[PDB]
Amino acid sequence: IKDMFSSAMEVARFEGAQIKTVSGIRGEIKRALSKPEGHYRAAFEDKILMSDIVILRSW
Amino acid sequence: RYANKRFRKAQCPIIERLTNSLMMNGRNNGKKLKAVRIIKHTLDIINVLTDQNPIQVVVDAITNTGPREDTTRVG
Amino acid sequence: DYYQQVQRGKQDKKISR
Amino acid sequence: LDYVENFDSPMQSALIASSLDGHVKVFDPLDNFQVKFGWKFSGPVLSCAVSPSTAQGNRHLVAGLSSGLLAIRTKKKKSNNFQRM
Amino acid sequence: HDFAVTSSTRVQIFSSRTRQVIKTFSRFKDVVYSASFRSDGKLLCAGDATGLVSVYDSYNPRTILLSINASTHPTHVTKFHTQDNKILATASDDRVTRLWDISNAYEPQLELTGATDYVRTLSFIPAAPHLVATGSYDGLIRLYDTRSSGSTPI
Amino acid sequence: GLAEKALKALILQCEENPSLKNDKDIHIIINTGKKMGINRDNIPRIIPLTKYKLFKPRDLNILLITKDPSALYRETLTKDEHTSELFKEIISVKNLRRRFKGSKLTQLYKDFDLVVADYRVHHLLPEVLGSRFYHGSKKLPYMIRMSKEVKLKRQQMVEKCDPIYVRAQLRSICKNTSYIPNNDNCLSVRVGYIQKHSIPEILQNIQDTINFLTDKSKRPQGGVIKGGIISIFVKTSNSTSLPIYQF
Amino acid sequence: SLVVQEFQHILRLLNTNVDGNIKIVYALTTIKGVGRRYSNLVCKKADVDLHKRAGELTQEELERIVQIMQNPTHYKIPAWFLNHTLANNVESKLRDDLERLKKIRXXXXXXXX
Amino acid sequence: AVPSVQTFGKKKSATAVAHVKAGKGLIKVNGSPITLVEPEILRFKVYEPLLLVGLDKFSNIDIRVRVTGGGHVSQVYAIRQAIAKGLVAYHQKYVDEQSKNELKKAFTSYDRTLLIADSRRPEPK
RNA sequence: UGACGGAGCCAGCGAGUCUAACCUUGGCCGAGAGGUCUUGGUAAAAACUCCGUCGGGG
Repeated sequence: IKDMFSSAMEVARFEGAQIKTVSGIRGEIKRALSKPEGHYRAAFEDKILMSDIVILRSW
Repeated sequence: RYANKRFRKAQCPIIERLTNSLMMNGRNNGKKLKAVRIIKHTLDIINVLTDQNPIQVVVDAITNTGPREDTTRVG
Repeated sequence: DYYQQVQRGKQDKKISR
Repeated sequence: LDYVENFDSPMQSALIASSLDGHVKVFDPLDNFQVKFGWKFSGPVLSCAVSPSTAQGNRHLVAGLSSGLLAIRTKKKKSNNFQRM
Repeated sequence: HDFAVTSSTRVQIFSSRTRQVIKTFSRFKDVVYSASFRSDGKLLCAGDATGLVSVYDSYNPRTILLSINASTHPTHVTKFHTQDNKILATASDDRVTRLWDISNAYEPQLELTGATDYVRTLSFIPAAPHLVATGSYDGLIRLYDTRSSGSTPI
Repeated sequence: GLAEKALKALILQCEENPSLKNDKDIHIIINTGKKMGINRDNIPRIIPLTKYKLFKPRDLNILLITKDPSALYRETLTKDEHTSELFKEIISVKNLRRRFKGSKLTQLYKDFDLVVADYRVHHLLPEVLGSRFYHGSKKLPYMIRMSKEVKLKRQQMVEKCDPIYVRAQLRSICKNTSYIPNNDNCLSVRVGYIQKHSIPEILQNIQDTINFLTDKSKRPQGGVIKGGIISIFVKTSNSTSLPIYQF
Repeated sequence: SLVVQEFQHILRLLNTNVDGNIKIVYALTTIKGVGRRYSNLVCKKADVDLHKRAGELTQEELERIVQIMQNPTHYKIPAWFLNHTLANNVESKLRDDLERLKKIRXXXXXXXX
Repeated sequence: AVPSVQTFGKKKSATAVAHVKAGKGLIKVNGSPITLVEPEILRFKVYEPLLLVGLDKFSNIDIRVRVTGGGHVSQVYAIRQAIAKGLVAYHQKYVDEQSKNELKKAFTSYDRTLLIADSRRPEPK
């Protein structure tokens, strides 16, 4: 998932976070992807689309 | 299969047993058709130089170079 | 100074719009 | 010089020789080495040789000059039921 | 169907029927004087100006099969024996002719010598495989018996 | 009578800004009145130059993309001494897809200056040659009729190429420029090189393109613009648009 | 017993020493930048045999190669056929990005001391 | 009808489906003669069932062989297997039995891998 | 245990209406959201066999 976190260090403050999507599937964000500075791998419970918009709740 | 029994390795026809020892390097492991193409090119050379036979020479080569008494380390 | 006069012409047309 | 023997020719044994004049003359040991035929090439001729007797093709007389020239000269060389009746 | 032709640093192979260059040997350093074939027909010679005869198979210009470092003087004439197909004989500018057995390209089998000046031809004789006609440049065609000591002519 | 003062302001500013300094072509972009009904294929329709030239074919890195068997096209083109040095690399489609995958394709975008396919494999090419070249129309692949030989229906078309004729096509495709049709009104065509030849060379080159695109005659290649051209706009790849002939 | 013929080894062409005992198609390639195919064309343009050695080629035929090689465009040569200080600032930028961020978090404060 | 016999030949992951029928003496592999097999050094590895028993016994028969799977070598061990099996299973069917035991004793003394698939199933020690 | 260029032929797992990029100059339409076209830059079966050619590091 791209352009939610700016740096690879910013992801590391947030790993293990219960990400959800519009479609209603859950998941977690696990490791900061390195070779681009922003992105990260995240394991959902089922196959996310391309047309789909992940949202991480926060306070 | 020549690796299974202890002395099954003897009945390999030695021309193959010479090609098998040609692919001994990490640049060369698992390339037999390169090695067979060498021997068929090598056995031609032994004819052109020494008319006799290549395969009589290869047999006569192994008879000469194999040692007769080898030395071992003792405790 | 003619190029910038055109360049400001198209730019000011947007901000009028 | 060159010698060739027992080939398709009226002269059995041929002896050709270069003379550094372009001048290759052909001699024969059966006829007491008398002069038989002569070519003349442009510059002086160093190497000359003939195709052997076992050639079974177009022969060659290849003579080589000092000036860089090779000079090659050569002697070149219905239906089934209708056929059952 | 083929004949070799020497040049400056080049032995070419022409054809019989097409009369054009089939293959070209060019790996020589300096001028190559003589290019004979063996009586078998498989494998040809070439003697250089650096004094090395480099015998290899014909129809294959990329594999110098056997590079006999002959005399340091330039070898003019390298021929194969007509009778026995594995004994080579070269000459040199060193005024010695060397009968090379190409089982052993590192030692001459016999040093055939006694020449006064510039051997630039030798040729073998059909009835005798031991006898070798060797012509100096001083005159004086030498005749040798290679089964003898050979250092003197007969 | 507005052209040169518009165009002098282009070239003068082309020297000053360093971002503007890097680009080396002059486009004219034309907003015709009605929408052009032809959709965008990537078949580049070339226009003729009546007076000047744009490039001799010995000025460009030229890639040629040919068919699969490709030995009839490799060795006829090389030896026949009209096209020995004319092509930079003769490449096969089978040897294009297999060889250049991934990030080598950006280098080949940057290595060659003008790319030309055989016409009968020009359509297969946007999957092979890649989606880099189909950003605009600089390195857009031209096609050459290889053979001077027609395919009759229910008839074997023989394979044969004659390097007089493909030399003749590259001379006819490098001296003049090329447009591409769009479903909308705005289209672009390059007019001259920024330092090969100056303003009165370009100014003659302007009036040919607006004349060839307007004629009802020469129709399948020039009969595109219907009605009247509203405006033409001189600008490079990076500069702003400079108006000329506003009606 | 005379015979006569038409050799000079290492020679200087365009300030470059050209080795004599090799092919001119390859002896010209030791000059900096000129391609192998570029050395292949000029021998064709100057009507010189490709497989000659460099120790041949009289000075008549040498300068005709020189006139083509230093002036290509007058001999129908195709034009294609011719031959980090922003690191150290952004390294200083990126460590100051870390060093500020080492201050804001508490755990990263133990590093440099 | 037409007398045929179908035998299989199998090395690493390559099958070999050799139809053998009475005919004139052509031997095809994948719609191509057997003198055009790819690896060009191992072409005599498939001439073994031709030349071991003698080339006369192919004068009346056809050998249509088609192969898939495997590599360059491990197909050549499949066409030498299915030609040996396809020859020795035509003499027990449509020619004489004493031919077959002459063949099956000929391929055996030379190389038994021609007939039965040498399956190199694993072993745990 | 080379370098290059063609030619030759060889697999086995894999098929969720799902499989996929950024940045930029410019035109036109639209009240706007945006639409559409334009433009340049940056990322992103093999070994094997056969032929042709070749013979210190930055």
